[PDB]
Amino acid sequence: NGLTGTGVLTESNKKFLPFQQFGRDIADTTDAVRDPQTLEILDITPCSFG
Amino acid sequence: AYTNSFTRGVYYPDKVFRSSVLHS
Amino acid sequence: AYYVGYLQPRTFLLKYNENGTITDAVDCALDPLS
Amino acid sequence: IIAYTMSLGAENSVAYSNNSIAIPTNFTISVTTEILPVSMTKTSVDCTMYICGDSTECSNLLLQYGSFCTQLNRALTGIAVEQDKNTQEVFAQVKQIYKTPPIKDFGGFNFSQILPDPSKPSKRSPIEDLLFNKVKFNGLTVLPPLLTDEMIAQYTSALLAGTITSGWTFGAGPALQIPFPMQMAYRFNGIGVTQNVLYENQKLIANQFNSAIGKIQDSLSALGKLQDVVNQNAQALNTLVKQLSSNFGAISSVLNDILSRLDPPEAEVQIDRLITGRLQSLQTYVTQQLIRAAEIRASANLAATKMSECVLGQS
Amino acid sequence: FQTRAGCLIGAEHVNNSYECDIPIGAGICASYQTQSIIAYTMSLGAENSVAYSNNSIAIPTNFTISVTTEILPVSMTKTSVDCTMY
Amino acid sequence: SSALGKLQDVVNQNAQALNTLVKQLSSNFGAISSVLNDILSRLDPPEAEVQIDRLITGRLQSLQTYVTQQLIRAAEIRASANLAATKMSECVLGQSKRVDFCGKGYHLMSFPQSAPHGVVFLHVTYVPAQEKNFTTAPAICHDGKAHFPREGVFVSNGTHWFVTQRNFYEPQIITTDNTFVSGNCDVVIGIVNN
Ligand SMILES: *[C@@H]1O[C@H](CO)[C@@H](O[C@@H]2O[C@H](CO)[C@@H](O)[C@H](O)[C@H]2NC(C)=O)[C@H](O)[C@H]1NC(C)=O
Ligand SMILES: *[C@@H]1O[C@H](CO)[C@@H](O[C@@H]2O[C@H](CO)[C@@H](O)[C@H](O)[C@H]2NC(C)=O)[C@H](O)[C@H]1NC(C)=O
Ligand SMILES: *[C@@H]1O[C@H](CO)[C@@H](O[C@@H]2O[C@H](CO)[C@@H](O)[C@H](O)[C@H]2NC(C)=O)[C@H](O)[C@H]1NC(C)=O
Ligand SMILES: *[C@@H]1O[C@H](CO)[C@@H](O[C@@H]2O[C@H](CO)[C@@H](O)[C@H](O)[C@H]2NC(C)=O)[C@H](O)[C@H]1NC(C)=O
Ligand SMILES: *[C@@H]1O[C@H](CO)[C@@H](O[C@@H]2O[C@H](CO)[C@@H](O)[C@H](O)[C@H]2NC(C)=O)[C@H](O)[C@H]1NC(C)=O
Ligand SMILES: *[C@@H]1O[C@H](CO)[C@@H](O[C@@H]2O[C@H](CO)[C@@H](O)[C@H](O)[C@H]2NC(C)=O)[C@H](O)[C@H]1NC(C)=O
Ligand SMILES: *[C@@H]1O[C@H](CO)[C@@H](O[C@@H]2O[C@H](CO)[C@@H](O)[C@H](O)[C@H]2NC(C)=O)[C@H](O)[C@H]1NC(C)=O
Ligand SMILES: *[C@@H]1O[C@H](CO)[C@@H](O)[C@H](O)[C@H]1NC(C)=O
Ligand SMILES: *[C@@H]1O[C@H](CO)[C@@H](O)[C@H](O)[C@H]1NC(C)=O
Ligand SMILES: *[C@@H]1O[C@H](CO)[C@@H](O)[C@H](O)[C@H]1NC(C)=O
Repeated sequence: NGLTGTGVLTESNKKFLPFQQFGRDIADTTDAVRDPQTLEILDITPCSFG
Repeated sequence: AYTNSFTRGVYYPDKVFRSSVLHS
Repeated sequence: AYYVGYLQPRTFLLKYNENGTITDAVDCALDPLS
Repeated sequence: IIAYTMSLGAENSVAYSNNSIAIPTNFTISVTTEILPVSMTKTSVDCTMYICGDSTECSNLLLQYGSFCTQLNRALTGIAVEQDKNTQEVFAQVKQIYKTPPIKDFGGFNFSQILPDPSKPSKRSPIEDLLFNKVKFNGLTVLPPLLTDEMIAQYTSALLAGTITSGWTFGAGPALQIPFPMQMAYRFNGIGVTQNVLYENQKLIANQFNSAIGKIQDSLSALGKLQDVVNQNAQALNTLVKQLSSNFGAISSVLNDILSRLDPPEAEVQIDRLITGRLQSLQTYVTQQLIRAAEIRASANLAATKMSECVLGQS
Repeated sequence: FQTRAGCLIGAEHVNNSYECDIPIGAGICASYQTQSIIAYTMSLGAENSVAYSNNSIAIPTNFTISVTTEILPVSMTKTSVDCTMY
Repeated sequence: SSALGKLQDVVNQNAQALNTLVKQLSSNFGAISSVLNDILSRLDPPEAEVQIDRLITGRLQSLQTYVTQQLIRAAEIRASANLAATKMSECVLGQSKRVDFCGKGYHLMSFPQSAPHGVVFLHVTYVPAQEKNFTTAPAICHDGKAHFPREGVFVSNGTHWFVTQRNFYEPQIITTDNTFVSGNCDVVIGIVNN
């Protein structure tokens, strides 16, 4: 719903507050989201590179 | 009358989760 | 009984819990320590 | 809160005269620590992926600057190759991997807090365990060191067993065993004390050593030097990433929104400003890493000389 | 072959341990020996066991005169540029 | 005749930088060409004053990068020459006692030789060889007194007791000329009777 990105999506085990959509890291990069339809938190890890 | 707040009126500036991070 | 404050442009330092809630803050224009 | 003029120290007149002397009647055995950095973390930045970053309108524009990115990668690779040579020069100062014998009859001297711990995966000593509990992105990568720190702990324990068993002979050739009390008596001669002063005071001297070694753990359980090093690097790497959200005088700082809201002739102008800013940031970063690595090298050079001259001999 | 430094393709992993030749990382080196290319964990050095005791000494009966070299840079080339002409 | 990589390395680093400096005289940095006779004799001073500035900025950047990296490389050559000057004083005009400063072994003497941009030291050291074990004692008890060697070690070939010097085996009869006395023989641990 607006957040555009790339990466691997994975089942999370963090708990947002029930009005927060996505989570950010220190240095300010999106690293978790909440799925609008099912309302579950998913981590966003980058794509294997090197 | 007038009174003194102490530490009052703090709101979450927006969505986006977050944990232990003295964010400015 | 009710109160009315007003809001100004300030800069704060918010401490976030591990669940993601704000537990403490610092107003950075109060005094030299802050 | 008080403001004062600082004192330089206590004052004392020496009782100098033309026929007076002062001779010591006892001694103490001291042990003191010295801590030195020998390496930094090996990092590598992909110039093209930090600047442009995915986009393709950026890569062709950056191709116009020549070999600016090849120079920066060479500069960072030299630094990373120097960090392994720092460690090889400090620690791999021994031919063989020496072992202590299964007994510990060292004349009453007790080295158990600094010999390796057989009940561990890492096989570190008690004091090396105390010391180790106190200290992906936009093209950024951290390479691992060539030597594990298991290997480093294995070099240090062999240097220790060489000293406790052979004195200084293993640093000049083949290790020649000598009993520890007699080696201690050779060393008392080197500071100008006659060697019966050791043999007639062996128990007291061994107790003083043992208490001084015991005080070091308490004084430990300091390392701000190494910490300083570690930090100075994390904070300089955080600034490089934070510099990617700045427009440098373009409309925005994200290479898509500039690109999907203007047409090429119009967008190339802003993308060149973004490129200029992001290349300046990377040059600042690399120049400071070059200046900071030459300071770590002068410190590892001092450590190598200390390991040669204070551990493999008497100074 | 999986390493703490990444994935290595085209070299076989052996169980011996030699002196380091080409440094891969995290204790792993490579060499062209066994041919082809192989992997393994470097060798710190031989293994010497001092026969230490509370009343034993070793004393040398001979010597060798050895001579080694040490090379050091003292200077580099003096260059000048003319800003305007460049 | 059949190793000078430090010198080679230095002599090289400088050439690789000087070539990168010249190879930058053929980049546009965002201009129509790399030649001023193509931007000049092809435009008006009012417009050519823009395309020329894009070249000026790039070339200034490249020259100043060259000059920074030379300062950083010269500060490293300076420390090497400062170490060479100390080794010439302490290994060539003296005998050093510092361990592993003038070779590996016990320093006897050093000889200098000149090289293209540096110096080679030839270090001559003594290395002990062919060791034997004996048995030792710290002191000898005799007439109720404890004797210590003046400058050696007490050793035993199995049945007899001698004094050697510590780095070369040369046994001598224990006499009152190569030992000294202090105390009685019940406080030292390890005394032998002889
Ligand atoms: C959005 O709509 C979907 C259906 O279109 C809702 O889905 C159901 O989800 C619940 C989970 O609480 C299941 O028990 C139901 O069986 C689901 N229905 C079907 C037909 O699959 C969903 O709950 C809606 N979103 C919210 C936040 O309520
Ligand atoms: C020399 O110094 C040592 C201290 O390092 C003295 O030994 C201590 O003496 C006191 C008083 O007799 C005892 O309570 C301590 O237990 C002793 N310490 C140790 C480690 O044994 C010693 O007496 C001093 N003087 C002489 C002449 O030896
Ligand atoms: C060497 O010193 C250590 C102390 O650091 C000794 O170990 C301690 O010994 C005391 C009693 O003497 C015990 O109460 C402690 O629990 C021991 N600590 C350990 C085992 O971690 C050790 O015994 C000394 N070595 C010898 C040979 O006496
Ligand atoms: C000390 O070592 C030297 C070798 O460095 C011995 O001299 C050698 O002796 C062998 C056998 O007699 C000869 O083949 C060599 O030519 C000799 N070397 C030289 C350089 O002359 C010497 O015998 C040894 N001394 C003792 C006492 O063992
Ligand atoms: C000094 O004596 C020791 C004691 O025997 C010798 O060391 C042993 O040598 C044998 C044969 O090389 C080994 O199997 C043992 O493992 C060694 N260590 C022991 C027994 O603790 C040593 O060779 C002698 N040194 C010299 C120079 O003759
Ligand atoms: C220890 O060295 C002594 C040398 O003083 C040896 O004793 C002498 O050996 C020679 C030749 O065997 C005899 O001619 C002498 O009579 C011996 N005694 C003396 C007082 O000179 C002794 O054999 C050596 N022991 C060992 C185990 O090698
Ligand atoms: C070293 O010599 C002394 C004196 O000759 C020995 O002391 C004698 O030892 C015997 C046996 O223990 C006693 O019966 C005597 O009373 C001792 N005399 C004196 C004056 O102490 C001593 O035992 C010898 N040491 C060894 C290891 O044999
Ligand atoms: C919320 O935070 C508390 C204390 O920080 C923690 O114990 C708890 O597990 C967290 N999660 C909850 C209450 O769901
Ligand atoms: C190396 O040795 C280990 C011993 O645990 C063995 O399991 C393994 O198969 C050996 N590797 C090869 C290639 O033989
Ligand atoms: C040396 O150790 C032995 C044990 O084998 C013991 O009998 C002897 O008293 C000890 N001697 C010295 C001087 O430590």
